[PDB]
Amino acid sequence: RKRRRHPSG
Amino acid sequence: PLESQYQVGPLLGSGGFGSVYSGIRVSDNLPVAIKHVEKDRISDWGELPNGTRVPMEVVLLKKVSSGFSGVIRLLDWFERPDSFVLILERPEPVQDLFDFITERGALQEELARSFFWQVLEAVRHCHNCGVLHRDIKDENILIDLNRGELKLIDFGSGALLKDTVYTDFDGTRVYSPPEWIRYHRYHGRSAAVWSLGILLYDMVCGDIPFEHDEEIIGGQVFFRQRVSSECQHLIRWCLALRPSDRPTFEEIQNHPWMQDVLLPQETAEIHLH
Ligand SMILES: O=c1[nH]c2ccccc2nc1/C=C\c1cccs1
Repeated sequence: RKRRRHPSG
Repeated sequence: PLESQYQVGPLLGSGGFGSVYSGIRVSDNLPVAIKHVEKDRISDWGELPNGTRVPMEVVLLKKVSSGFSGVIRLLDWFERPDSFVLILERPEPVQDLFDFITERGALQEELARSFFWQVLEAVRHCHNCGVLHRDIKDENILIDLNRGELKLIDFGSGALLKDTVYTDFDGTRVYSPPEWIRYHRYHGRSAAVWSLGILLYDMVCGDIPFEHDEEIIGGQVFFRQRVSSECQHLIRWCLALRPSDRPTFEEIQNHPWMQDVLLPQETAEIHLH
């Protein structure tokens, strides 16, 4: 399954 | 003047944290990272002892950058008309922990234990210095591949640590705790411990457990990889739905799963070299 970054700030 | 003290190399990344370039201090060829933050994008401001108005990120970095620690240290900073420029340590060679886990998959528990231990020590250092990071995640952890040392980055969502409730949050939602999702309220240490549970699951399973609000508040941790019973217990304890049910940093580091941690040099020689 798709692993992704998650934006913050 | 910034333009003459540093030679600027390639862009390393950009996002909510600003734009970060590789650099070298011309004084002694020291490797640095050069972070630019636009003034218009700075949410929280703070004051130095001199009274100079600076981004909160500079205040927090100054508080944690004294002495050695598992935090990327602020070496200098400059004000420009429309931006601030931060000069940060640059270990070499380096890979952030998000990319490391993407490439390696779920980490052996011995390696996850060593990484997690160092993150705990770094977060303890921040809290001892009066600083709450508020965005602990694999993306914000750099691995010094030759020394086996982990370094926290990107304090741009952080705050001064306090004992009263926080009602603002600009960190990463999938690492944020259910009391934030439900009530827009959290306390600093117990929210940090929740994010550390997310991080530890991420290490030992190869990705974070929750992607949706309903999963964050649901309180059910399904393990998608083989994980030892002791490690599962620590993760589930960090991910307790009620904040007061979560462990303190002391209880985490005294947990049976955390015992007999490798040294950083051993970690590098066994797992990184
Ligand atoms: O504070 C930082 N934020 C970054 C965001 C994106 C990409 C790189 C970043 N590097 C930083 C610091 C230090 C580094 C040392 C070695 C490599 S980066």
